[PDB]
Amino acid sequence: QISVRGLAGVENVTELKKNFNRHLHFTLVKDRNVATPRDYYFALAHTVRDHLVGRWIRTQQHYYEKDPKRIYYLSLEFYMGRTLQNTMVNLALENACDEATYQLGLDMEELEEIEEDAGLGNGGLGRLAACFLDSMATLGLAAYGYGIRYEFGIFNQKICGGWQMEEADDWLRYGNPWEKARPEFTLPVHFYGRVEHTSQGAKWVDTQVVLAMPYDTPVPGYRNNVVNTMRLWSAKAPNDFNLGYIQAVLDRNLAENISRVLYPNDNFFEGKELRLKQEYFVVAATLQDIIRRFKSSTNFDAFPDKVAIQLNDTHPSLAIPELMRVLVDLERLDWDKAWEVTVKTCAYTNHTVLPEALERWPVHLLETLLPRHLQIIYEINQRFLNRVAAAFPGDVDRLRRMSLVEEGAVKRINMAHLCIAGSHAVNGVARIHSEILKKTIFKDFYELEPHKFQNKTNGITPRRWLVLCNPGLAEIIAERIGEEYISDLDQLRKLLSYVDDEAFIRDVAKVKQENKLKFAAYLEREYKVHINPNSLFDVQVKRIHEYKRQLLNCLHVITLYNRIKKEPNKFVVPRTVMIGGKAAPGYHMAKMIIKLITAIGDVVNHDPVVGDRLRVIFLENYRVSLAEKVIPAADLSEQISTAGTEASGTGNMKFMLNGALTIGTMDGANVEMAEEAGEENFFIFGMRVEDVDRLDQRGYNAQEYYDRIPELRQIIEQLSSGFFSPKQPDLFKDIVNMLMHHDRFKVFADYEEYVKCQERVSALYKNPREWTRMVIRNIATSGKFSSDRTIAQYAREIWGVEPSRQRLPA
Amino acid sequence: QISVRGLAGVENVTELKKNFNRHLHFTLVKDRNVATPRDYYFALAHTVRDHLVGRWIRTQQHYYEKDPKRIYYLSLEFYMGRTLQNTMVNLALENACDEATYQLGLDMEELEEIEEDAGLGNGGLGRLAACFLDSMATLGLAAYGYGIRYEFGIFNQKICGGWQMEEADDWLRYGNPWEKARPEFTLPVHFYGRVEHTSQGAKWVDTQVVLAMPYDTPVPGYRNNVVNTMRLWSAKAPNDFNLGYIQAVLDRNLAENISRVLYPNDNFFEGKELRLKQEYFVVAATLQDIIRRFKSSTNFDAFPDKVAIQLNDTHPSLAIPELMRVLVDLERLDWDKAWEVTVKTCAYTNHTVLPEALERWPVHLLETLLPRHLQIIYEINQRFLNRVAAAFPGDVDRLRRMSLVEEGAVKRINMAHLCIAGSHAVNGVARIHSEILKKTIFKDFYELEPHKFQNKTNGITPRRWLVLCNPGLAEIIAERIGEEYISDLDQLRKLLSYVDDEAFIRDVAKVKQENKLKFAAYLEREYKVHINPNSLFDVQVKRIHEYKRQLLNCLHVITLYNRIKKEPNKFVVPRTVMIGGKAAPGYHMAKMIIKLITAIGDVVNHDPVVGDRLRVIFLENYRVSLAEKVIPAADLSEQISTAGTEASGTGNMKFMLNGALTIGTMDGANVEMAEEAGEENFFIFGMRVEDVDRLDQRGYNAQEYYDRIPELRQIIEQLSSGFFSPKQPDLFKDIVNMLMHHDRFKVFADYEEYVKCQERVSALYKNPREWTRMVIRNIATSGKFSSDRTIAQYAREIWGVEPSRQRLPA
Ligand SMILES: O=C(N[C@@H]1O[C@H](CO)[C@@H](O)[C@H](O)[C@H]1O)c1cccc(-c2ccc(F)cc2)c1
Ligand SMILES: O=C(N[C@@H]1O[C@H](CO)[C@@H](O)[C@H](O)[C@H]1O)c1cccc(-c2ccc(F)cc2)c1
Ligand SMILES: *Cc1c(COP(=O)(O)O)cnc(C)c1O
Ligand SMILES: *Cc1c(COP(=O)(O)O)cnc(C)c1O
Repeated sequence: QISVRGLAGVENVTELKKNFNRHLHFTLVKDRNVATPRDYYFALAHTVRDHLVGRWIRTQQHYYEKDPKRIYYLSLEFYMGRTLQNTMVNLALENACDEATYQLGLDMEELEEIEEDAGLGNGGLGRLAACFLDSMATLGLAAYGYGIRYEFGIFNQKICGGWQMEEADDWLRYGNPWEKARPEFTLPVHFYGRVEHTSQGAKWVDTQVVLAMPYDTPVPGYRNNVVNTMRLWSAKAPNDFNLGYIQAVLDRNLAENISRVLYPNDNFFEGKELRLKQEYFVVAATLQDIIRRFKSSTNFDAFPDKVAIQLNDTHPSLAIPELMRVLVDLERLDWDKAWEVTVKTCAYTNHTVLPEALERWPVHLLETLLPRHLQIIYEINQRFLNRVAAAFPGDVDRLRRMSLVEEGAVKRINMAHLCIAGSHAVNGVARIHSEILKKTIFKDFYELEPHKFQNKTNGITPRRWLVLCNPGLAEIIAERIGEEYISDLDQLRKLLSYVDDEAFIRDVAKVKQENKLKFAAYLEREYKVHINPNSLFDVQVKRIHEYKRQLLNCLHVITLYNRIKKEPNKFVVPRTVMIGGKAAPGYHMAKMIIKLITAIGDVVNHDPVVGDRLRVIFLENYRVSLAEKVIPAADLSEQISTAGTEASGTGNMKFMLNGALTIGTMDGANVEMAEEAGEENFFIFGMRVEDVDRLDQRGYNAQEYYDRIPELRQIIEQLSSGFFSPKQPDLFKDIVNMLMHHDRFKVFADYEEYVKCQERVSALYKNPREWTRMVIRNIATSGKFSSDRTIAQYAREIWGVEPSRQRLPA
Repeated sequence: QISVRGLAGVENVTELKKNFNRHLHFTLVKDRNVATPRDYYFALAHTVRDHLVGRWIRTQQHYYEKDPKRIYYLSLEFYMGRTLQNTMVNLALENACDEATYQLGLDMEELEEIEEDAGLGNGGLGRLAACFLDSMATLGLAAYGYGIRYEFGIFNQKICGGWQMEEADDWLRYGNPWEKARPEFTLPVHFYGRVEHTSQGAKWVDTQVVLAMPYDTPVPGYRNNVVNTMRLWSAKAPNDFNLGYIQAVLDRNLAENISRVLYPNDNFFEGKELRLKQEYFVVAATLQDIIRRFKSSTNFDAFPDKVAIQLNDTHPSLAIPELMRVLVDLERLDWDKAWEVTVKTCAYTNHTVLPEALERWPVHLLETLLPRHLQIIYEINQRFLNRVAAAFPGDVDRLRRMSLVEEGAVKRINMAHLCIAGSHAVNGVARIHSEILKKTIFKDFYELEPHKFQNKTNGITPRRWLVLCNPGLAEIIAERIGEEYISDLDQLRKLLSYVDDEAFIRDVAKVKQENKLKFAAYLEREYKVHINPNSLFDVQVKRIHEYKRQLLNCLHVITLYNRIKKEPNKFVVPRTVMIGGKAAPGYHMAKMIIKLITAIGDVVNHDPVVGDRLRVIFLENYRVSLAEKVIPAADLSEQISTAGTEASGTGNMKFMLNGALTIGTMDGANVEMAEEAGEENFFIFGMRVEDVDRLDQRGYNAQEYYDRIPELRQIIEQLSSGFFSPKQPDLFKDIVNMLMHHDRFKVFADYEEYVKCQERVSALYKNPREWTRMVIRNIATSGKFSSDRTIAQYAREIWGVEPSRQRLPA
């Protein structure tokens, strides 16, 4: 059909059809009379998987023969979404598979929709791992993603009476055709026991064994025939586990609970034993697997020339004391040589500055569960504080602040401090975030070892986030500047010479209108609700947090509503406000915000005076595959975090790539995005970081804004009096009370400038041609935000490996 | 190589090799450099499975079009063992697959040995289900086996210090290539709740839902292209199950524990809630599946013309009140019409008379878990006792004895009484067993409805139990009388005209010597122990029970030992005594017997005066695939149950088919076997049933035998004094004390006649030619004990369907 989706050769289409029927018969054991669309999806999935395996075996073989340095990306999260369409894109099979299914009388797009998301993540951090894996395969790096195969990923969100309900994401019920169990590479992981000191050093004994069984999933590179491996561990009891008889067999569940469920508490820390078990489990199994590969090439001096270990936040920080444990206790290296090897191998990526996200594990927990790692941690702390004392003699305060061990009622280990100590490189995820790390929470560590601290501004894969989710945009761009940009996104800059081309302006605007018609239709079919596709699509999709200020969006929405009701016969630019995202199940305030959003919808969407001029939709079950649909259909991207709180953001980048303009604060990658597009092509508003600090020093009094802004007083009176909750008049008193007395994130401080900036958005939207020219200037400067740029920078400045764009042979 | 293993055509061998390499590459994602024997087994298993699926789809389609009456075999047990070699036999692929693997440089026999047993059974009852499934496919019946897919089957037995240790049978760790998950045929099962009475009758409400997900396994018929289905249910929680958040997801295990583990308590009843949940789960899911198939042909008058339900003991007795519940509560039939349908549909097979095996469920359990079935059971009891009262007016004792409800501290439901009431046919499993049912435990039920009670003497499939486990014997028989006997075992009678043929006598004896060399070698390789293959192979393999009298065997062994030590320089026929079987984990006495057997071994096997003249081996982990090895290698089959205790036996039949002679009591099928061979070709000894009753009436005083048999006094003094346990001198006082004071099974009563009969066995073994002629007379009369004869009798006399031997088209 369209050029970027590849050739549909007579021979390819004939083979895909033949192999589809072979899998339907042999693999699914069905004939065409009894087959459901689900059987058809599986037959296609097995057919496309067969094109991966030759390249998978060949790539793994090539790494064995060239023996290149290997990158291990350790994360508790891989937010992969669906695999079928991504696999077709990167193998150039999309047009052939579409033709082949068409000739068998099936619609491929209906089959793609049957695949469950691999929801093995919460949000930004897990999705960055997924984009990175795609980018690492596309740039020919010998990279392994290592995680946990959770039986249940992020919960499915249902709204019930406007309230979030959680149900279990049973993504494996029907099977995962993409994974290959490797029960033969099963490894023991130890917990509890105690430490004996011998003549022969320390020995970890009387431990509980849990088995780690790996599952390999292919990670195809973009059209280069490279297929890397994501290896996810699953917990299995040993066969003598407990071994009256019945209860012993049933009690095997206890050990396998380790790989059972993803913790859904995004950007918040709970010190539960089960989470620490998940952290040690992925680290123990992964490091044995790494060390076994390294020995199949005595001497660990070359370990760091052969191994890079990247730590996705502190979640796998135990990699540091575990590498020390293996190298000292099992391999009998002296401490200093083992430490040299550990530091040169490990690198740490920080993903937040919110203090309630930092991992501080109680000592009593580590003492019970990992008694030897607690010993190794104390030893690291002691030698580290001897370096600080020597660097800054007499500074006893710096010693206390920099300690890996915090004093208090409960002593805790600061896992961030452990990572900085044990890593040759610490990076933030946007330039402003990396600067704050050096100015504030890691100032003391920066002053000791300035050489460690780097920036690696985040990115997104233009494979999933443009070719896959927005083919119409990919094609009109490819008509003008070719296909090379898909693996070299800087080439999009060539589109600036088309900013005054009436044909390109028309095509950009037509793709956007098509994506909006298609998404408007998807809201009717699957969720029975009617939206004007001529309206401006105002979308805020991300996890529900106070720092992301969905409430500031709510305040603007109630303002537009109040202005219409005051002057009903005045023209306004019609809008559909879409807000979506999951709340952490115990995060009460996040749950109230979801309920406020649906409550605003119930008032606004059924006011006849309002008409089709304003709609508020809460988008249910926001996940990767819903992002692929709503982001191509957006006109306005809402990136309105309090300055200094969004480490980077990545949704922001997705929307810039897909032809939305951005209303946002000078926070995270928003700064670099405005810098790349020019500030005149960006709806910047509100406090800068420096303004937030000025407010903190004198004190944030929200009552001042209530007193001075009559429009804002009215909204708080509506919330209080039960305008939006007539049955429970006091349903939102927690929100009012938080906004007036306990707002960490200064929603009122940014209200005036936000509403003013939102007026300028509506103004530009009235002039379609200038709106589309501003969009062209955004798409055309979004090149820097490709995860290929990001990974090439990890590769060169942290890992010491040279990316490659060379095809492997087929 | 040998004729019965089929053709190895140039084309077949070429295709098997090509498809083996396709599965190794595409399915297992390995190349020949990294493949383990386990990968090679899986590639072969997938290659053979591909030959099944055409026939599976075709057979299922044929049943849809012909719409024949359907047989549902309901069992909690299917002791299937390995599938690979059985599949090759019934598809005639064994020689081709052996050639195809040979040409790829692999030994098929080493690959067969990597397959785990499907150990979804304890013993005789579960194995009879497996033989039946093979026989039902071979005789062209439209039959479905329905059970539970247990995650852990019968425990793996390890001996440790001569004691049984149990470990978990994790048979699924590496995957099951034979099964096809059918998540789309998932069905709800209800538990707990309570009963509302409306105008519209009774309603079962506020129930807990557990999902039943079916797994289909093919059951190939012998060379007829018929492939029937064994459907096993697995328990899954619903996705709103429990739905703080984490514990709710972890608490899903509670619901899935239903399909987690096989109860290993053979021939003993424990009234645990979890067992009753397993019983209701298989019945609820199975009956919805049956009723859905029946409606895809309003009127339930034709239900019994379309459905037969066979109950493998009382384990699925709830099928009766469940069919009533569906037909009355959901389909709104009146009670009497629903009961007519239920009785005409259901048939009950009794498998024991030991009172401690009968299921008597406490009423408080059924009241909590299945409140509506308890109501339906009371209603059945009331109407049933009105028939008894009318038949036998005034007989108030008969009313009490025949009640489905037993009085006591705990009221109980007698599930046997429920089955007789609710079934048109009740059968025993051997002629003497069926007679005892009518004379004793069901005398009252026989007198009310004599028409219900039948016999169906048990059988074994000559596919697994001769062609598969003993190819050399199958071939020499086929040289003389052709291949037709494999699906018509009565034809073995033609071998009587070869009883005086020097060539056939030599061939029978040579196969036996070959099987003994091969088995003797298997004891060295896998369990490091040395046995004389010229010795008589005396084997007793079956679950360890007191009624099976392994202790009587022990007493003979200690006697042979004591005779050698008294006259060391006297000739004796050398023997290897092999005893094997599992003890139920809580059955203390069974565990002590295993320990006594190993204790006898430690004394006897290391006495230098004894030499290679006597060996006692305990065969570890007795299971189906070990039976396939040891039964072909046996000379003497030990079937020495107290008369009236072994309902039938089936090991007895296996050994008769494979060229062992039988030392046994007049118990179970032993009677029919001696009747078929002639008593002169059988080592019959001990009390008949009538003798046991004479002893019971006057009282069994074991002290009398101790007083009168000096040889027996000596053994009891050796046991007591610690001759066999020098470290713990009183280790066996429980066994001595049971034998002297509490022996339900009269081990001493049969001792004299057993030792005398064992002398006649040794005498005949000294004359090889006459031993082999007696063996020929056994093999040649073992035809009746084919499960094809058994199933043809269920088919004609219970199910009302005509067996067929016609090929389906390929
Ligand atoms: O998700 C995170 N942080 C986010 O990381 C992305 C990617 O760099 C940034 O774009 C974005 O600005 C930033 O908010 C993030 C950071 C620390 C911890 C956790 C976390 C904690 C407990 C859990 F159970 C699960 C997850 C998540
Ligand atoms: O196995 C049985 N009975 C045996 O059945 C076979 C087949 O008909 C006969 O040959 C043999 O003589 C007879 O002993 C049998 C009979 C009742 C209940 C159970 C049982 C109970 C609880 C469990 F948890 C598991 C199983 C097993
Ligand atoms: C990209 C993405 C995110 C991260 O979005 P932010 O706006 O950076 O928080 C979260 N969830 C999903 C499903 C995503 O695709
Ligand atoms: C046949 C068989 C049995 C039944 O043997 P009995 O001697 O009738 O108790 C038990 N276990 C296995 C493994 C069998 O093959």
